[PDB]
Amino acid sequence: LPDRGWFVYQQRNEVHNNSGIEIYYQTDMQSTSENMFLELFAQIISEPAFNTLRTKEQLGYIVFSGPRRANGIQGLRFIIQSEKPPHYLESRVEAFLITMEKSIEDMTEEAFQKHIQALAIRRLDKPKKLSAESAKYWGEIISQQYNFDRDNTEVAYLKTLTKEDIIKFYKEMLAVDAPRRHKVSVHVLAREPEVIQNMTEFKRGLPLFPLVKPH
Amino acid sequence: LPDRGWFVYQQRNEVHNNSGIEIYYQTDMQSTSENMFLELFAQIISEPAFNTLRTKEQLGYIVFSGPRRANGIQGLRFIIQSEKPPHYLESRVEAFLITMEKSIEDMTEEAFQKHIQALAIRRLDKPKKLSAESAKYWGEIISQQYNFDRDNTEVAYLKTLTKEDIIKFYKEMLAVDAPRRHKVSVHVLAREMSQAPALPQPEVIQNMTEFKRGLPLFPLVKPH
Repeated sequence: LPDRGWFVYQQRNEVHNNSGIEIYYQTDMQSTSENMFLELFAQIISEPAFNTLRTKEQLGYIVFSGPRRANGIQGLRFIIQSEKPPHYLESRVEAFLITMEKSIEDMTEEAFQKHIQALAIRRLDKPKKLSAESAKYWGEIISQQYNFDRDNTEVAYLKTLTKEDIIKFYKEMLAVDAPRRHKVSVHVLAREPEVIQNMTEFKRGLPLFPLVKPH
Repeated sequence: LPDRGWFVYQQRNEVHNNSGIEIYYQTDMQSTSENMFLELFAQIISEPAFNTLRTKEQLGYIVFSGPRRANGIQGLRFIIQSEKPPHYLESRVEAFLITMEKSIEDMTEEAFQKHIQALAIRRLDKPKKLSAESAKYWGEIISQQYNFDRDNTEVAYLKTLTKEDIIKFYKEMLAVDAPRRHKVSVHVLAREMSQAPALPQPEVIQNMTEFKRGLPLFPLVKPH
């Protein structure tokens, strides 16, 4: 993406009166920094989104957020179906972003520490079946990476993160004025920036990511 | 490319005792500025290379430079095949580069104006064969460009050009101190194969796929 653009288009439903939308972020390759960045940011925006948006704000039942690991590239995705105007919903997306903006400054030591312990046991948990760990390993094999001890490596990295790091994560990468903005939304309208008319013209002028040196 | 990197590798010719080399520059896409940049820079390096390298240094007979219009991306290439050590040969290539570097500041206004008029009449010509203009047009069609009046457009740009324009084109993109350096050389070995700075170390290219494994790809052109 051209590092700053926010592109979008629309799709009209036939059967359901509910509207869908999904917002996507090209972050970076799976480096050890970016894994921590995205996982910890996703989990720290996971539970207050559940507390506010779905529970407190009662927007709708189909509300999803989270990671996207594909082509050796990390990603961040949000899946919300409700019956709304899509730009109305965007406004409440940006409202949750401002909610996180205040939640930056509202982090105590305890929220930080319990959160990274949460993330830790979230990542570090022994298997209970060969098919589980085999599916994880096969999930490496499809990315051809083989970094078998990425878990302890990234967790050892996890302690090197700070609160102030996530301010450094927010400003250039995450804010609305962001120079590193890789933001794209997709409208899936109900049954009844620039637009994205031609996916050929989409593919007509964009660069391609490098790939990962496999470990 | 990674915007500052220079890689090279070698290939050994079994039969011939001569060595080859080719040096390549990814400038940009074909914007209207870059066409005239590369044409003017190509024109200014023809005659001093003709004067010193083949004639005076007597390197060889194969000494070529020039454009690369490919994948909707313009490019600059240098084709020299002579029987020399290739890094020695690199040293005299860079010597010619420094020679041109001084020859930038040695341009008068008159040389500038007569030189761009020469390039203008070199570029501007009505065709002399129906097949000639058809090959050019077909060369657009295979590139899907269709910019039928790029000639008068480029001439209108050509009249808007300074010396300092090509200085600023030189310093960041073409000079040795360049954050926009897209330089790559290729060695073709032989059968049994006045100031030079410290060049950076390149790396050999054992697997060109694994070479391209971490290199990004260009966009394509919005067609005119």
